[PDB]
Amino acid sequence: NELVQKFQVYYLGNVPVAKPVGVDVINGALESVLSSSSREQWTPSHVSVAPATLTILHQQTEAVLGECRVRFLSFLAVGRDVHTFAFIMAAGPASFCCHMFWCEPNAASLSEAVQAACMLRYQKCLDARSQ
Amino acid sequence: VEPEERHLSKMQQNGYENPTYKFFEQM
Repeated sequence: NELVQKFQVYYLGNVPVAKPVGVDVINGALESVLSSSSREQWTPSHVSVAPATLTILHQQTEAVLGECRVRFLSFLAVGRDVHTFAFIMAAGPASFCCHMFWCEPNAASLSEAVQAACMLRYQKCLDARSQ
Repeated sequence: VEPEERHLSKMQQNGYENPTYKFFEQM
């Protein structure tokens, strides 16, 4: 199944965004969601990074909060505040959705794991299509 | 400056555009 062990983070939720890429887009989404929530409202959760999908699950009860195919993840970033992580999905052909997280001590290891999954997936796809 | 630290600043200033997305996008 997974590539690494799940990440214990807070799921801040998801919001629609106008564009598939940009740190300005993800930081606008982060500011909006942080302004309309408090730390107690935050959903403790973990992110499972598998080869083809990212799955977000409720803290240790492990219900499914979201699932995302790497091929439809258009962009990811760490926010200006180093605890925040976001990725943008193409929910459909012209429809974008931004998923956001609070990470302790920071978002370094989640973002690395997600970036690595993207880079690995791209090579596996190029290689599949060249055979 | 550390490896985690340098990759973080890059993650913050530029983020990362998934090439897997663009691969299937240009098809």
